[PDB]
Amino acid sequence: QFNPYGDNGGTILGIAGEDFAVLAGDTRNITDYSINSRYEPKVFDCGDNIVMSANGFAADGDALVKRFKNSVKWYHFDHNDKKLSINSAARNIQHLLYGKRF
Amino acid sequence: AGYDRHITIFSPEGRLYQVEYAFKATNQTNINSLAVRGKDCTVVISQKKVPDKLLDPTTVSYIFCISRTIGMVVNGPIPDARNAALRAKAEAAEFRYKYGYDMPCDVLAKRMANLSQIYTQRAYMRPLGVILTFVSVDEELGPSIYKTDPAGYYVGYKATATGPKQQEITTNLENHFKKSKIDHINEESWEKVVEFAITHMIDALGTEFSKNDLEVGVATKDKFFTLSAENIEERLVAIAEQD
Amino acid sequence: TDRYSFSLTTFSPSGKLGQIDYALTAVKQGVTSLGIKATNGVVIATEKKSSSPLAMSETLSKVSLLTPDIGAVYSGMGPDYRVLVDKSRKVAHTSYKRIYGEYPPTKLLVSEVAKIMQEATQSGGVRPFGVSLLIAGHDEFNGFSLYQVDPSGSYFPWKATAIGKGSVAAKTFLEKRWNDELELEDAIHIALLTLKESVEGEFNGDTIELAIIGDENPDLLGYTGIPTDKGPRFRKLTSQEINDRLEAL
Amino acid sequence: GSRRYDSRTTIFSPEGRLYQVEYALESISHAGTAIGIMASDGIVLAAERKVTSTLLEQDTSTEKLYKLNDKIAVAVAGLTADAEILINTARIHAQNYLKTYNEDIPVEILVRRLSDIKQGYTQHGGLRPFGVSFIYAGYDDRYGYQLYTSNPSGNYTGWKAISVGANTSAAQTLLQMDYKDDMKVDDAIELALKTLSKTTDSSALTYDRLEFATIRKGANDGEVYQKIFKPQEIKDILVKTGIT
Amino acid sequence: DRGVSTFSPEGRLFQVEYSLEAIKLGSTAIGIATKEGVVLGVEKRATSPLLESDSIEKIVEIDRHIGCAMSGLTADARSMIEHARTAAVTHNLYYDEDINVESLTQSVCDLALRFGEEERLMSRPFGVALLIAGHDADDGYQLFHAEPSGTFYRYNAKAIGSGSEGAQAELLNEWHSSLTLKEAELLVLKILKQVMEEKLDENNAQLSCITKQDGFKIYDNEKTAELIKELKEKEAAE
Amino acid sequence: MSVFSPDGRNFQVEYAVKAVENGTTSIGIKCNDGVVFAVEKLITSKLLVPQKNVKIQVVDRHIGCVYSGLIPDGRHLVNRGREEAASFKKLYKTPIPIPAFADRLGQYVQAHTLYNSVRPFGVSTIFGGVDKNGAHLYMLEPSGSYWGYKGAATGKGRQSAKAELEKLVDHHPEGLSAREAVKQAAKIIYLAHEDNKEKDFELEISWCSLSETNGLHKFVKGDLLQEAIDFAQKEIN
Amino acid sequence: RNNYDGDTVTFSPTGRLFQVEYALEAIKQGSVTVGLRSNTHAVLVALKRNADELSSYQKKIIKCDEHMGLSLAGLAPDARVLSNYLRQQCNYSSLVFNRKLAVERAGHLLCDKAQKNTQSYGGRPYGVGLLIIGYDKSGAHLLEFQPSGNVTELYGTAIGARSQGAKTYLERTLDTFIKIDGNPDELIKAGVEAISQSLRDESLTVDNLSIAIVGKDTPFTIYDGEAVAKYI
Amino acid sequence: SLGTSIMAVTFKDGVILGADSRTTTGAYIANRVTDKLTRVHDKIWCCRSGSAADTQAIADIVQYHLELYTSQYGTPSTETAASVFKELCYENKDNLTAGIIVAGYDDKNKGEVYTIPLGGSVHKLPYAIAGSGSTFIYGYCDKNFRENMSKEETVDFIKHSLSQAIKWDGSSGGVIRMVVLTAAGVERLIFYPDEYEQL
Amino acid sequence: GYDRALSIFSPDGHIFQVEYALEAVKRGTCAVGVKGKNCVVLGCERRSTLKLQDTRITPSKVSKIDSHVVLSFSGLNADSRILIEKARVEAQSHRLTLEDPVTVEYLTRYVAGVQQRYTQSGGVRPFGVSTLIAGFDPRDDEPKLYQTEPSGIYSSWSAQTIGRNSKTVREFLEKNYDRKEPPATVEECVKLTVRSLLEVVQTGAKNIEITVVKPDSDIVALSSEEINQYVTQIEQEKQEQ
Repeated sequence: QFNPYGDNGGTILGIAGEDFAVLAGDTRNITDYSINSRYEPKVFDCGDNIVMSANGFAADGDALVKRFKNSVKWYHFDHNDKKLSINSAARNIQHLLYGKRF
Repeated sequence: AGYDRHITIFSPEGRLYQVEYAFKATNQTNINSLAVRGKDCTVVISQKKVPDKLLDPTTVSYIFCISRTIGMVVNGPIPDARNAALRAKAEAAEFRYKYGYDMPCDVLAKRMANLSQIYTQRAYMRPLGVILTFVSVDEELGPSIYKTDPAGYYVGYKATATGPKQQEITTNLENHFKKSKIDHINEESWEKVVEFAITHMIDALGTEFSKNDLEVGVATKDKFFTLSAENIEERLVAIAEQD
Repeated sequence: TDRYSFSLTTFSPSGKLGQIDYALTAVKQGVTSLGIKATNGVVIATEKKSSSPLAMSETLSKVSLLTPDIGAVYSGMGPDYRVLVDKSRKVAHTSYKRIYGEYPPTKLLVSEVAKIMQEATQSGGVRPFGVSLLIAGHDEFNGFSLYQVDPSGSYFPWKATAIGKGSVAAKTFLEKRWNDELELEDAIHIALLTLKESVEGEFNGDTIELAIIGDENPDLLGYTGIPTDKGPRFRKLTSQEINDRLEAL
Repeated sequence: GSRRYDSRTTIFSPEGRLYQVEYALESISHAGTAIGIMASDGIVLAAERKVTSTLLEQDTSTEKLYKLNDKIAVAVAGLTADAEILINTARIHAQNYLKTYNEDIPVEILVRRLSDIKQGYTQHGGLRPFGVSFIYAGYDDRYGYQLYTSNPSGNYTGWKAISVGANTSAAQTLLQMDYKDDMKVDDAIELALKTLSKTTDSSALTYDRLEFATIRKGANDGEVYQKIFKPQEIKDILVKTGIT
Repeated sequence: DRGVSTFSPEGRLFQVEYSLEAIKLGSTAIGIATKEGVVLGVEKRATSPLLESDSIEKIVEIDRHIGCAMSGLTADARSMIEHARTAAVTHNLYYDEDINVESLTQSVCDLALRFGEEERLMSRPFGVALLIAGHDADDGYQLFHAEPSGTFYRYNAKAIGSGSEGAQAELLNEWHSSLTLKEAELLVLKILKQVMEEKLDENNAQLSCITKQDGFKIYDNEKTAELIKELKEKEAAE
Repeated sequence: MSVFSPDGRNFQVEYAVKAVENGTTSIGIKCNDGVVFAVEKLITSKLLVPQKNVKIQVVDRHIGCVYSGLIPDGRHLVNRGREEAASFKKLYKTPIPIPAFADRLGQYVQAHTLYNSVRPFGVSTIFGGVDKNGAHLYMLEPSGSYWGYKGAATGKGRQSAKAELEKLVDHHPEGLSAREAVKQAAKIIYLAHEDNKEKDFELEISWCSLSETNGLHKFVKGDLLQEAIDFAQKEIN
Repeated sequence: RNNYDGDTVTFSPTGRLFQVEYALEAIKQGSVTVGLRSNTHAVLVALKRNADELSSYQKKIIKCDEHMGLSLAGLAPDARVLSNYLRQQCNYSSLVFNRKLAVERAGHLLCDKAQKNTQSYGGRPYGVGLLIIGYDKSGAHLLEFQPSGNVTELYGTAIGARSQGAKTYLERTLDTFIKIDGNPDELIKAGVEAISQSLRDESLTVDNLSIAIVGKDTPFTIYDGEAVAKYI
Repeated sequence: SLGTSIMAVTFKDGVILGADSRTTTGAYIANRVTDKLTRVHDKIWCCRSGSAADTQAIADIVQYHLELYTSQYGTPSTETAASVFKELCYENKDNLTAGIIVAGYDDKNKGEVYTIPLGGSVHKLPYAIAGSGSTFIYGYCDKNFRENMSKEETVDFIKHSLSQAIKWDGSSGGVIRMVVLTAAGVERLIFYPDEYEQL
Repeated sequence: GYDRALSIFSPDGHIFQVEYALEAVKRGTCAVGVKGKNCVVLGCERRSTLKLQDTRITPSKVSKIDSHVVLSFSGLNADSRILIEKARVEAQSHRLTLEDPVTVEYLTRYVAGVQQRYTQSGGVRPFGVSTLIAGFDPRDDEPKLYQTEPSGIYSSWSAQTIGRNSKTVREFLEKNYDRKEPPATVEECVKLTVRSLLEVVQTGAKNIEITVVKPDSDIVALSSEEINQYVTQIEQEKQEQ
């Protein structure tokens, strides 16, 4: 049967400081024992001082990043260029992810 | 003042003015047609009038090859004619696919007549301003001529004619069959039936023709085909020995 | 896209349904047609009027078979009739035969036809049909019967009747000649008399279409081996039989 | 420009009257008269076939009086075609109620449901209403014998005696005069005919012009019987009443 | 007759213009903006004494930080509030934050031109106008007028209904860059008292505000009653 | 619309024709291994970017279309044209034959004359190209009527042009090489501009030729476009 | 006109869609706005109307993508519906083709979206006019959009009531502004003057005036109020 | 299903299609005289393999398409016909088991052969072989196919290649049919066992 | 498919179909409602009698939505059936999801909601019906009465009437009902209600019917004689004066 999922590995790390925050990921993308790229960026600036990474099945992660970035873009159009609060952004993402609950 | 004039609904006299007007629209081309049956073939003729030197004359035609065996000629504006042609082509191809044999002339007539009838009942759709004259050498029935109009009426024919001089041509033919005393042109060759047909049009219209003043479609067992200006010139060249 | 989703046939102040009146008017102008009930059959008939002698009246079922024991005739708009025959035959199967394994009885099929005719009086985006029908048939539990159907969707049974041009004049004729003893061949005869008044050009078997619902026709089933299937009660007469009959009269 | 033809069948008049509804009644007014009379021990239905010829066929008919179920029947006034559409759905509603609850449908429940339908064509859809006015004669075990009427408006009312169709104005006067609560079914059959006898636009009221029906017990234990009088049964009844 | 979304030769939508005509006939409603809050007030206009004068709600809460007053065929406004309330709660749910008042208004206005024959099932425009007042943290206190034309405008003060031009003019004059909340409360009361046919009192008028502090509150008949007698006394002295 | 007047014609189509006549002129000339399309573009103001309001459209890779009348209708027709030419190809593999294509538009335009809740097209479209066996020039009215053509023109200066065409047909029955037809058309657009000479006008020419464009449809540009404009300016002055 | 202007699906005896023409009137009664451009930038200057002194001024400018945006005059809601349509096309071209939508192409699309309302029944033609600017792979662009479906490319132009004055001033200024290449603030002043020519009654100030510009290295941005003071 | 032994070979004057005659269901031979040569148009034929139900239903629907096409665009190319087959086979990969060879004659192109295997892919070729029995003649066919052959030679080539397929493949057997397609019309041949076995 | 816009604005700013719909309500048999300290009463005029009709089964003007709420109407009978069905459903659906019957204001709102959707939807005309909806919220004693129109507008009332001659009887009540002194008893209340109708009825207990709603699903329809004790009493009380 066709399995729609896959695993590109990778590891990502998020830490919050007092007046700063980091989001780090390794650069290596894979399939089983093969390497697909020693440099394939996983962490993304999405505007409004938000960075994100969707580790795991890089296809689903790419999809998700594209959507959220675009969500930002529409939040600006739809709500008078308001900056998207980190919490407001977190909520948005929950809705994105839950849309594909099944 | 109106309303029963614009949609397909009865007047107090019991008439659908829209259908009557669809009939007018059939003469708009100012072209006449006729069809006759041979001993084993069917011939139709329509006048060809290319008045403008810009038109590529070889694309001006009111006769169509619907099926391999069924040919149709139309009296009326070209857009409607194409509309009806395409539909009849589709129908004959579909009928073939579902029933395992070629759709026969009379059945297609009935089919198309039934669609024209629908436009008669429904308000939103107008009837087509045409008269469809289907011909074939039917496998069960032999040479066939069935023609439908905008009212959804259709009927078989020994021979028939349509257009601005429908009446003139029609009586020329009736007469001939009263004399001959038969329902067809007792000829073995189709070329002679064609010749007969052209002859009797010249006689009923009082006009003589060039090779580019006519269109001729002929139906034979297993094929319906239309002649070139060359296959016509030969016909004419021969009907010029006839006296 | 059909934007005509509203009725085109509506109640007037006087209470009339205009478009129906007008369909009836369209029937008056149609060629006279008639039906006559006998004790062992029914005869329905009409004139096969073709304008051009080049036309082939043979290729015109003014009289049509709906089932093997049921037949129909009209007066009015022929195209509207030709489609009701196709609808009637189809409902005859889909709504009845494909369930019960028997053909509908006369009255019920008449009910179906009339149903289709009514919907046209009320659906949106249509005029009613411009025909009046006469339907003759025989069913096992009702004997022979004859019904008339109008544009309204209304219908009724008759011992004998006529519709169209001669309708007024013809019905008079029939009132005088009809009795409960009439044995089919006698009814056929009358029909040919009544109709002789309406017709005005030629009057013979090729200008007359006539059909009967009578005995069963084994020679016309097309197969044998099922003692219990007995052939259709409907028989259309051949011109060669009309004329023989005329030669009497 | 499709909208030029929309007659707007479901609209109010400056006065708050539905045109098409009123106009439909005007139609019904011209229809053959039909009457319903309720006794204590039964119900009667009578009707006058509008037109007749000597040639019309009576014995195999049913133009004005149709049967809905075993305990319920209606008399018609207006287009017969329209009536059959509505009758057919009514015969179904009866069956659905039966199949569902295993009890014959209570008369009002059916009458309402059907009246609710006519009212549909009165408020939405842009279709002409039904040119039919019904008289419902039925019996159930909550109210017993019942008599209802519904018109194109979608409105229904209950009655002891009622008429619909032609010359009602006159009919109601006579029913008011001779109707009484104790009335027995036989007396109601009598009245039902004497009334039509005075309203007929015909010169005389014969059996071939009529159609008659009765819902009572008949003399079968606690059983209810419906009876669509046959032509001979109607003539036998007219001789007794004193109208050979 | 001639279609619903038809244009006049002056390029107006007959229905939208005929809609505005129905609004002119509506009860009055005024709104005044300030750095301390926004105040909305209305004319109840009870067609008979018998009618229980407080079942008349022409000022409703849309969310804790937004209120709105209406004018005209008020029945039509039920759909609009329902949508506005949904829109505001939905937004809260998708973003864990309050909807900006403009945004909320722009959502209501979209709804307004969705009529005719996107998937616009609605036969005619709304026959009602709305003052929409609230506070967001980006553009503080705000008032909007939302016509059935789909357009809206932001106002420092605005009236709609029967006495709107007389009250708009009177508002033009009386509104300044720095009124307190309590000054505004009074001008509403005053200006209502001018244009209403009836003698303004606590039963034929209602008053409400929306402060960042306590959000949207409708002043009970008691509290407003005191403000009326605060006017009569403020007016008495000169 | 779909309403016959008592004379058998459909007045709404007849009016859509008025719209077309109000149009700028456009033409087509068939040559011995292709076709050439040309159109006048009125300069409403000196603010139009010259050469940037292209009105000749391409269908598939081998068909060009040009119209006069309601420009948007024209596009709406070429949009259906492209959808239709893709369909045919997808299934049948070959790029759509011209006559087949001409009927695909002819059936669709005609479709818009059958219902009284849809208005017919307000353009007369000249199109054509090169297929499996020859070149074809077609012109299509709001009626749904269409025919093959040696030459064609529609719009305001429609006769001025038809006259110039009837001469090329007569005084050149051998053929007319693509390059000649390009210049010849340019001249015809300049002459036809006499009727509607109120405003200044921009020339636009496309061509589809088996030898010159290898069968594909292309826009006569730069140098070859200058010769054409030159050639025309000589027979005005 | 009685019969022929009842709906959009109807041609007058003279070949005219009356409703379409009537919807152009709303534009002619719309508050003026102007567009003009060089090779490095494109500017939208737009006069804003207001209902009262207590009213705000309604925005005549809407952004469509990072490199494109427009100006309006006529019905605001129709500008919203069309600028929202436009926002999606730019977005679709980005998302699916990682490609910025070409200014020229947006014109073709708004032309096709408007044309369907002039042919279909039940629907009215749009009642708004639009000026669109953008820097695409081929430079700076300005388009004039009309409800009829007629989009046109230009160096400059104006729409709205009184727009005729500013349009004529641009016919003259042409050879100067075309070349305000590499100069942002000068191109804005040039547009800002053009707008004055169709002014009449009032005189542009902070609240009235609205300005937008896109260009070679300048993402499309709008300026209103204090930010436009520098140009009055 | 036709399981099958089928081939189509282009030669100098046009092309010849050839096929065995046997259709099996299990080990029982349902029909030993099957005409695996199917006509979709006068001079455009196909040979079918895999599910009969499917291959027939397809041939039938293509024919219909080619017939309607003929009615309105004149005659279709062998290419246009192959395309229609593939559009059906590909767009329904999930519900079909059909491997069809398409062979036809244009006057301009003379003989053409398009093979359409399970996927729904298309490959134009000089000759093609398919069916259960084709695995055994890959070796033979390739070694003996020669381009621009005489008609006499092409018939021998098919008759030999098929005789071998029949020999080894139990799923293939019967008579050997062939259809010839040239400018001179359409010819139909047949070779009985007593003949082809003796090679 | 039929969505023609039947309810539309006219130059003056009115929707004539909503108004012609009120014209139909003014045609209807009068309907009235008044609330006491602890009860609510509904009254309804009924044409004549009539000597040949059957009353037991034939639709009686007051309908029960739930066991604690009722509805009364003037105007098209056929229409009111539709609002009663929908209302009776929303009642039981409310119970099913909120586990509490409707409040009188909630039900009233729902009905007026329908009435409005029919003034703004295509293919449909407004209801020729206006209503009085009365009852007691659950586990509540304070009486409730509300009125709804074809507009979809609703509002509460201490006393109200609608239908033919409603104007006469509102003027009567505007005088005969003190907000501070609302009919302390059932009897005191039913009296005022019988009297309000006696301007417009033209006979006694023959035409009048009364329905008395008291808290906790306590509703009873007075049978003619009891109504005729108030009629007997009112004609002799006015007499002495």
